[PDB]
Amino acid sequence: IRFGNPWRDDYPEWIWKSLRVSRKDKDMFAPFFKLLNATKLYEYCLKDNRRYCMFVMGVGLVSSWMWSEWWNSVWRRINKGKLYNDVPYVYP
Amino acid sequence: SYPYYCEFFVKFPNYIPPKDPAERLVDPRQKLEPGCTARCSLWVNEYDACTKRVRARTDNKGNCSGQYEELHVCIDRCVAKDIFKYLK
Amino acid sequence: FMSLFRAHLVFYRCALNLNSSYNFGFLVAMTFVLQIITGITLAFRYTSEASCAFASVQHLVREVAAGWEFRMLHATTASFVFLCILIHMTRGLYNWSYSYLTTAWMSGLVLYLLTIATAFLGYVLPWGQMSFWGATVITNLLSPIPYLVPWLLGGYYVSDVTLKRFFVLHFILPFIGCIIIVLHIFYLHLNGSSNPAGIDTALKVAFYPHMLMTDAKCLSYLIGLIFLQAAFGLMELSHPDNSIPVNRFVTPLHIVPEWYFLAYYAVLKVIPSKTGGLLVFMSSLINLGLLSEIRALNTRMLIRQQFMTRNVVSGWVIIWVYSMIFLIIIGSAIPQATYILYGRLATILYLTTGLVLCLY
Amino acid sequence: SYGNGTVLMPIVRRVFIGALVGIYAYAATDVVL
Amino acid sequence: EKEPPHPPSYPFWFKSLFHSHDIPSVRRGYEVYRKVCATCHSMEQLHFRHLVGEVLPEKRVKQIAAEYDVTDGPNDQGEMYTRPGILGDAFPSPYPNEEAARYANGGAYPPDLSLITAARHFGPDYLMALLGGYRDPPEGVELRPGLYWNVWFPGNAIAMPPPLMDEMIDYEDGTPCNISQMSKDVVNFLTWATEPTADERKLYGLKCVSAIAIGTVLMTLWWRFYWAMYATRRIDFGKLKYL
Amino acid sequence: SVHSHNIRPDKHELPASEVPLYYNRFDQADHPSLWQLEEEQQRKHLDQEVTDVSQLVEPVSSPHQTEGWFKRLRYWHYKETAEPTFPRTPDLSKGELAAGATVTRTSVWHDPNEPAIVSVSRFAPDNFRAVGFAENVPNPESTNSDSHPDFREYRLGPGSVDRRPFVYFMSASYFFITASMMRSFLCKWVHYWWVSRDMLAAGTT
Amino acid sequence: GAPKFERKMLGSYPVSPEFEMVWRDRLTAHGGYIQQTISPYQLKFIYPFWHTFFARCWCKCSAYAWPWVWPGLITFGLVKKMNHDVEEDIRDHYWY
Ligand SMILES: CCCCCCCCCCCCCCCCCC(=O)OC[C@H](COP(=O)([O-])OCC(O)COP(=O)([O-])OC[C@@H](COC(=O)CCCCCCCCCCCCCCCCC)OC(=O)CCCCCCCCCCCCCCCCC)OC(=O)CCCCCCCCCCCCCCCCC
Ligand SMILES: CCCCCCCCCCCCCCCCCC(=O)OC[C@H](COP(=O)([O-])OCC(O)COP(=O)([O-])OC[C@@H](COC(=O)CCCCCCCCCCCCCCCCC)OC(=O)CCCCCCCCCCCCCCCCC)OC(=O)CCCCCCCCCCCCCCCCC
Ligand SMILES: CCCCCCCCCCCCCCCCCC(=O)OC[C@H](COP(=O)([O-])OCC(O)COP(=O)([O-])OC[C@@H](COC(=O)CCCCCCCCCCCCCCCCC)OC(=O)CCCCCCCCCCCCCCCCC)OC(=O)CCCCCCCCCCCCCCCCC
Ligand SMILES: CCCCCCCCCCCCCCCCCC(=O)OC[C@H](COP(=O)([O-])OCC(O)COP(=O)([O-])OC[C@@H](COC(=O)CCCCCCCCCCCCCCCCC)OC(=O)CCCCCCCCCCCCCCCCC)OC(=O)CCCCCCCCCCCCCCCCC
Ligand SMILES: CCCCCCCCCCCCCCCCCC(=O)OC[C@H](COP(=O)([O-])OCC[N+](C)(C)C)OC(=O)CCCCCCCCCCCCCCCCC
Ligand code: HEC
Ligand code: HEM
Ligand code: HEM
Ligand SMILES: COc1cc2[nH]c(C)c(-c3ccc(Oc4ccc(OC(F)(F)F)cc4)cc3)c(=O)c2cc1Cl
Ligand SMILES: [Mg+2]
Repeated sequence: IRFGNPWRDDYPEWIWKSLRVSRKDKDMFAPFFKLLNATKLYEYCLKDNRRYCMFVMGVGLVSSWMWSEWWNSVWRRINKGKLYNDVPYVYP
Repeated sequence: SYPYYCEFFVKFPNYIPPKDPAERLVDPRQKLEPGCTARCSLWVNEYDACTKRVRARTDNKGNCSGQYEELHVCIDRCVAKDIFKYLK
Repeated sequence: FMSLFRAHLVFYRCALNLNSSYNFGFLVAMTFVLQIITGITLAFRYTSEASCAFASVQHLVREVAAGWEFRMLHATTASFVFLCILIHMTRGLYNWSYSYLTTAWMSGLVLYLLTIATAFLGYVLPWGQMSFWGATVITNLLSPIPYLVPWLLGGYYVSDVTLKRFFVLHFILPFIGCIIIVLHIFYLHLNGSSNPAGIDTALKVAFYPHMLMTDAKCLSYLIGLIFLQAAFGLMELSHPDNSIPVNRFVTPLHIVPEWYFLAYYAVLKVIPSKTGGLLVFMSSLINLGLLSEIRALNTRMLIRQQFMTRNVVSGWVIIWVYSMIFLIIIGSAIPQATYILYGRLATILYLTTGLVLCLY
Repeated sequence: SYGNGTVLMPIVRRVFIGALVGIYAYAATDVVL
Repeated sequence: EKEPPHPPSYPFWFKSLFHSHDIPSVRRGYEVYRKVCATCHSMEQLHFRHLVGEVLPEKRVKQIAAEYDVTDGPNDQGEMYTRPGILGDAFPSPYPNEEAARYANGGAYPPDLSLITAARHFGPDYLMALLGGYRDPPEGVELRPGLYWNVWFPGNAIAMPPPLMDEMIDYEDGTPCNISQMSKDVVNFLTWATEPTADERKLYGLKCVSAIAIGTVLMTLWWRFYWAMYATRRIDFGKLKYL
Repeated sequence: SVHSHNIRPDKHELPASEVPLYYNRFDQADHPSLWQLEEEQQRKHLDQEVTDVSQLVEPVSSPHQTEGWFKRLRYWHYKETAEPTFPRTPDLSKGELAAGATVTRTSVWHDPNEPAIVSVSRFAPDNFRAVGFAENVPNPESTNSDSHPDFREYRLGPGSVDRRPFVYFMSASYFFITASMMRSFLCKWVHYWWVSRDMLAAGTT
Repeated sequence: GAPKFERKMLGSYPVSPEFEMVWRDRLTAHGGYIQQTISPYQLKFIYPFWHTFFARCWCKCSAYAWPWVWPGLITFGLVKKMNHDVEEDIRDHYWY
């Protein structure tokens, strides 16, 4: 046993092979970077720090609101029939 | 400092309707206790055997609280597995 | 002060092989900040009057907007203060950091004692059963010292006057701690930090941006785990009896302090003598302080690398860690002769490991 | 040694050692001897 | 002594991260408190206004409050008087002081139930088991009057008589009543009453923990962005090897 | 510096001139320029090809050395024990080292057939080298191993897409999330400052 | 900081206050070196982490096995033996 043993420890041969693999000049996600660059978001909103900060505050204001609304809908669906507004009280 | 502590991997059961609404006027624990009493029989016998050893002693000492507690704890844990299936 | 800011947080050079074991000093500092912010906010609506203290905390939770958030964040973050400190101290004992960072080690020990005292003061304030009876006991272990008890309370018993003064001390001590953090950093940057391999090296890079982004990543995990526990209650960090009003004539069935005090509370419980148990307390602190002078205790020249990697004899700090865990279990158990026997077994390991760290 | 101003830590070292020798000697005489 | 037994885990709806309280069952448990438990137990921290819009509608809460006689004053002549209750009043207490409570219960004090599920180990599971744990004593244990045997109460000897029995009240929604049903319902009510802010707390946590997690991923990418320039760096001594 | 040395006498850690700990066999050159010839005529172990841990060279140092109660580490080299007035004379015939106090306070350097000024010129520390020096001590050519990857494997070259838009959308997203977190914490602090639910009701009559 | 014989500077321009800590740790590059670094905007920065995952994980886990795991298993076993003797001791004193 080589694992954990100071008298024998060494990488097996299948780990030395993984270190020799090569993917030079390959990029499977390139079609994603092309789409982003074609929107010109960098030229109009991120290259200038004044505009970059406008983008931060504005997008954060709208995103935070949509995030809360969505989570409230999930909450109401999971808990259908258990919340107060779902079971009208009947008087005697 | 919390009303309860949340748990993972809880099985929330489905309600089992009865045949006659008047059936659930009695505690549905009675239907589940016999089956749960047979599965804890290993403790039913240790309790009955400890009573004989105490009934025979001359002095007025000895009890069976230990075996009695283990027996009824086993049964309550068996009932909890399914009791909520019959409760609204 | 901006030249000091850029000299120590921007252009400061650090070894390339740093990792997350060197990020927990920043996390402790951030926990102090969070406690100061939430603490001051709680103080705006807390009442030190014993007859109304317990009620002021409940009314705060039940009636005030967002009152539950500041109360539960303050309680949870306190537990993370002690977990970070424990990991912070253990790194030092694994790498023999006190070999050349001597005054950094000593200053740290003072900060640890200050944090212990602060937490103890804060736990009495909500004024429940565990508040009262835990203070009564822990303040009696100090009885061997003459007249060190009746004055801190200002009465014949943990009365309503003790509560007023524990509030002021609890308010003040954290800011004193912030002063000593400045000394701590002074003594560190005097020598420079070590690294996991224990070697001198010229392969260093600037703090910003490489090392600053590791601290930021760890901060995210801390904030997320605090809020997870605070808002959902996954672990049981507080005792239920403190949700009961004080009763001076009825002792609870099981008295146990917070988890970060349990281990040493167990050590003191398995030693029958009351005077011998307090001497054991001093000897342990004295041992930790003496490590600042480890270079001088033997004429052989020491090395920082301790060779725990792939070593079947382990290391003394690891053996201590498991003895501490073992005692936390004993401390949380009902007294029983069998528990007491094993508790004494572990106490010997708990103490002997400290002493042999001074040998090499 | 000559050339530095670390002058308190050598005093702390001798006080701590002495304190330890006295604690473990007062316990043995109470339990063993 | 010995360690008491751990109670079993019952599948209460609220135990999940994503779940709320079961309000139909909270309503029925409030009838059980009002008609059975309130005769011996106080809930001094609860007020009628706490129920409005969360358990019952406003007009119904007024009718319940007005059925009680509450002390108020002093009047212009410096005297005390009584009047019907209003939304601002607290749940009525059965005894004026603790000494009067013990005198009526053989020296035992029924504790206040405002934080009861936070004040016992295992909380609601313990309360459910307690309420159905009364048994006859074992061989060799004889108890004096005023004490009863219970599986889950520490020491087994409790001074509370069995409070529940089959068929004793008529729910308003038509649910058939039995000992087990009443136990589940009264536990839900008392868990809500221990902290009515539980639903607000959990819904805010979901929004927060999810956001923080996403930001943690982004910061991980930004860290590895700078890690790679020094992890892939080459340093040669003497002469240049590769470009 | 703020660190003092610990050169003092010791009754348990004897002086190195009597117990060296390190393997006490050294060669001696008449002039240190000669070591350049040793470095080109001796073979190096790192130039041979080995494949298994079991074929690695065995050290000439012995594992049995430091002993004692609770002594975890068992091998050391150097110590600061003070040297006495009259130290032991090194035995050069056995390869023993002569340096420091063992040159100044002994007659180890006398040679009957040479002037004293010539003999003692050969006892500077650069004149001694431990056995095994040329065969073993590494002298690396790079920090990088040819068995490991470097930037040649990961570099984006011609034909690659620009990354700037992605890098700054990554950072901007972190910030609009962190800004929302801050805005929420401040709004909750302000609410806490405002009137409570029990007092808002008392005002309605 | 660095030793005195390393802190000695070759130039004469004054040390600016924002750089006080940099020059307190000056170190001479004995023998020299040649450095090559690529811009982070022109590197794959997540794939290298996973390309070397198996080798890094082997190195870390192998180092920790003996020193941490072997004492942990022993502590776990002692915890079980302790709990087995407590139960038997309760029945030898209270059960009939
Ligand atoms: C998809 C389906 C679902 C499944 C998926 C998962 C779903 C869940 C969600 C997703 C989860 C994963 C997400 C991705 C994660 C990505 C990040 C990641 O991998 O993180 C790891 C990563 C590791 O860091 P690294 O830089 O990669 O490597 C550092 C080296 O390891 C440092 O090593 P070094 O060599 O440089 O330094 C030497 C030494 C220096 O020392 C130190 O660094 C400090 C001490 C380290 C040891 C810590 C333990 C001691 C403290 C004990 C505390 C006791 C608590 C008391 C209470 C007890 C109650 C009972 O450190 C060590 O020795 C470290 C090795 C420790 C090994 C421990 C071995 C345990 C063996 C157990 C055996 C058990 C046997 C019995 C079994 C019985 C049953 C059969 O850490 C981080 O990035 C940290 C981020 C979080 C910051 C902390 C904030 C929270 C604070 C609370 C937690 C505290 C602990 C945190 C870890 C600390 C590590 C030092
Ligand atoms: C700045 C830039 C940024 C912008 C501006 C920032 C502006 C703010 C900055 C501040 C501005 C205002 C100025 C502030 C000045 C403050 C004073 C100052 O600087 O002095 C530094 C000064 C160092 O000056 P230096 O120029 O660096 O070097 C002096 C020499 O030339 C050369 O000496 P050396 O190098 O050879 O050795 C020096 C070494 C000398 O080391 C020692 O002598 C040891 C000192 C620590 C001993 C305690 C640690 C634990 C030891 C084990 C337990 C022992 C128990 C006792 C029994 C022992 C055996 C009989 O000192 C250290 O290691 C430094 C430690 C830091 C101490 C700071 C504490 C200040 C006073 C406040 C204390 C509050 C305590 C609260 C927590 C406790 C609450 C219950 O520190 C001292 O020498 C004072 C030591 C005071 C020790 C107090 C210890 C109290 C606790 C004792 C234990 C009690 C346990 C009871 C348990 C009971 C359980 C029921
Ligand atoms: C009527 C009943 C009476 C009962 C009382 C007891 C009566 C006993 C009478 C015995 C009479 C016959 C035997 C006489 C022997 C005399 C030996 C002597 O004086 O030395 C001569 C002679 C002295 O010459 P020297 O030149 O000084 O040589 C010294 C060596 O150089 C040394 O250095 P070295 O380099 O050669 O050795 C390496 C060194 C360094 O090695 C290392 O550092 C390696 C360490 C590796 C550790 C890796 C551990 C990894 C696994 C961890 C597992 C997890 C743990 C953590 C988790 C915990 C969770 C809770 O190794 C050690 O330091 C060994 C450590 C031994 C520790 C044993 C301590 C036992 C204490 C028992 C309790 C005592 C009371 C405590 C207080 C109670 C309250 C007041 O020594 C030798 O030749 C060697 C002999 C060594 C013998 C050791 C074992 C003796 C055992 C005796 C029997 C004990 C029975 C107790 C139970 C009884 C039940 C009824
Ligand atoms: C369990 C929890 C923990 C998380 C899950 C487990 C961890 C792994 C998850 C999978 C993520 C990695 C996927 C593979 C690698 C991708 C990158 C890459 O280079 O791949 C191609 C690369 C080869 O490609 P190449 O051609 O050489 O180079 C192409 C690139 O140019 C090479 O260029 P480059 O190297 O410079 O980098 C390219 C760059 C470019 O990547 C892109 O393609 C850009 C993508 C843009 C989006 C970025 C992700 C943002 C997601 C946020 C969440 C959604 C927000 C939206 C709203 C949601 C509303 C619900 O890559 C990225 O930036 C990576 C983005 C993904 C980050 C990971 C996100 C995971 C969490 C997602 C959900 C959020 C957390 C939950 C909270 C929310 C729900 C409650 O292959 C590899 O790297 C090897 C792949 C094998 C590694 C995967 C191993 C997976 C199994 C181990 C984990 C098992 C579970 C945990 C065990 C431990 C705990 C017990
Ligand atoms: C006055 C300060 C703001 C207060 C009011 C606003 C609310 C505060 C809550 C946060 C709001 C969001 C921040 C504003 C946006 C900033 C954008 C900007 O200009 O940045 C420039 C840039 C923007 O990113 P960039 O670098 O990609 O931009 C390059 C420039 N462009 C894109 C225009 C070509 O950011 C930086 O320079 C980053 C510096 C490193 C900081 C890393 C942050 C992590 C924090 C870790 C440490 C922990 C801190 C806690 C300390 C606690 C102490 C007690
Ligand atoms: C008077 C006839 C009572 C009625 C009606 C109810 N309770 Fe009570 N309770 C009473 C006493 C005298 C005691 C003290 C018991 C003792 O031995 O000290 C109690 C106690 C409780 C407790 C506390 C249990 C504990 O672990 O300490 C609870 C949780 C409790 N009672 C709940 C409860 C409920 C839900 C009731 C309505 C179904 C109820 N009680 C009625 C006296 C009386
Ligand atoms: C490291 C710093 C601090 C720590 C470790 C700490 C710890 C604690 C602890 C453990 C409690 C008891 C919580 C409970 O069980 O209810 C508490 C309560 C309290 N603390 Fe802090 N505290 C710190 C800082 C502060 C500061 C700086 C202040 C005010 C300036 C403060 C004000 C309060 C108040 C008012 C309470 C009572 C409210 C309550 O008990 O919930 N705290 N503190
Ligand atoms: C409020 C409490 C503390 C704070 C805020 C704090 C802060 C820090 C920080 C930021 C660092 C540098 C980064 C790091 O290494 O993590 C550090 C390093 C260090 N700390 Fe702490 N610390 C505290 C307590 C302690 C304690 C209790 C000890 C020891 C008993 C200690 C000893 C050390 C040492 C020795 C180092 C240097 C480690 C090395 O470079 O090898 N500190 N501290
Ligand atoms: C080898 O590695 C270590 C050794 C360590 N040794 C010791 C002695 C401690 C320590 C110090 C002070 C302390 O303060 C006390 C609080 C409360 C008390 O009393 C009571 F009852 F608990 F409240 C007693 C005491 C409690 C514990 C450590 O933290 C520690 C940590 C590591 Cl990593
Ligand atoms: Mg030394």
